[PDB]
Amino acid sequence: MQAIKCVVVGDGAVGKTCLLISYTTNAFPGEYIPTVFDNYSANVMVDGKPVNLGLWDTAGQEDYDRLRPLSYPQTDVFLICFSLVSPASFENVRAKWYPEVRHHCPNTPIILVGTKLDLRDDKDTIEKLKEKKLTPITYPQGLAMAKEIGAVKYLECSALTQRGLKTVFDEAIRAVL
Amino acid sequence: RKKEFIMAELLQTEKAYVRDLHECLETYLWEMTSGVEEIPPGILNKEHIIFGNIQEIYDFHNNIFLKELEKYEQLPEDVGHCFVTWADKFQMYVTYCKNKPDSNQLILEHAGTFFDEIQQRHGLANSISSYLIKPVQRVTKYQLLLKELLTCCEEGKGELKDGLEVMLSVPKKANDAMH
Ligand SMILES: Cc1cc(NC(=O)Nc2cnn(Cc3cn4ccccc4n3)c2)no1
Repeated sequence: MQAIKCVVVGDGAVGKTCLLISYTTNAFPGEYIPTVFDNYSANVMVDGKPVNLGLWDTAGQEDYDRLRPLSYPQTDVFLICFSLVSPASFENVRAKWYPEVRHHCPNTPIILVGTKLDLRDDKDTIEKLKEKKLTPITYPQGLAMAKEIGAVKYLECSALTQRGLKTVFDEAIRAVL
Repeated sequence: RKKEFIMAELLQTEKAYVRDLHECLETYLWEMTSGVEEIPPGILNKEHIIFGNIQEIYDFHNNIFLKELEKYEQLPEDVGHCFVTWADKFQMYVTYCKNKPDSNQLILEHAGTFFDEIQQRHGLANSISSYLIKPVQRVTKYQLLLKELLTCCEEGKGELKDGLEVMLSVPKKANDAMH
């Protein structure tokens, strides 16, 4: 039965660990956000065909440019992530994540994922951004970034509300089948 | 409360890391050193390259580090000192990281499905590759847990600063040692 290795990359501000925990437990962790998500596998069925989905976190490796690629070989699909309310994380898709993923894994599918969808319409978040002369990342910006990096899909989700969350991992599997 | 959640996670994930390395050594490694199964000429007597110094890393965590972390369970604000005390032991992650590419190519180019057969036979969710990335994950994770304790410990909290310093230095030294 088809085994799938999916690596999750992107800035600390994406909330990679929170994304993966909220997906696998079907719940925002809420009380306390764990820092540790250990390599995970589960059977999910997608378009009928059952599948063994493997999820690796990379939180903690954001500053270790030579250690990060130790996770990259034999990946089936990458999630390249940015936070919809961090413009720096979005630019880093282009400056940092795409270059090294493409360098190590030329022919591996990328899903572009915008996280923290629930914060894009949050007054306090919006104002905190306005005070730095920034706005949240909007849908067309992610579409444009997706095209620029060859991403097979651009998808937006909240770990908090679960909006679009299950779709991210469905589409990661469909990018492989 | 938050410093207690972080300490609990530190300990629970330390226990899991020890169980993980133990499983890797007593399945994937034991099958190579055992003499119970036929070893691809590609990898014969190259367990040194495949597993690097993971035995020595496991011995540190299993003999020393988990027992000493446990003694700091009720002293989360002091746990940075645990990392200062044992700083020299963490140097073996430099050796481990340096070797890991050679490990991965050897398994790719020369192992065929030896380890996949072992995985299936033992019924393991994790591949040899999943197990062998774990030391790289663990050694970059301690600094995240110490940063979390810093957001919620008084300033009787240079017993975190120095610990974090060490646990930033080790992964940077390991990073800087790669080709
Ligand atoms: C990976 C991921 C997370 C996510 N959405 C969230 O985490 N959303 C969210 C909303 N409330 N909280 C707690 C909290 C308090 N806060 C104050 C200011 C700004 C942010 C903030 N978060 C969390 N979507 O994807």
